[PDB]
Amino acid sequence: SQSIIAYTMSLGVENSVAYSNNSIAIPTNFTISVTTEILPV
Amino acid sequence: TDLICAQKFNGLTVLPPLLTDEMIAQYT
Repeated sequence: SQSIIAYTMSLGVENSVAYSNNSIAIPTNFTISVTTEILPV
Repeated sequence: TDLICAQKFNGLTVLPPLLTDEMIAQYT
């Protein structure tokens, strides 16, 4: 029961970041990410 | 700065862009 559907391209998840004069966000944790980049020579 | 339709009258197809003016302005 599957077929081809048409839709408007989504622009991504909409997230409104809070903003205040005295408010600040600092990361409490981190991570080490390894990616892959392919450049033809 | 129609001329777009005028080019399509001679057999030259103009493909519309994937990202519209509203979509590009949202990224900005």
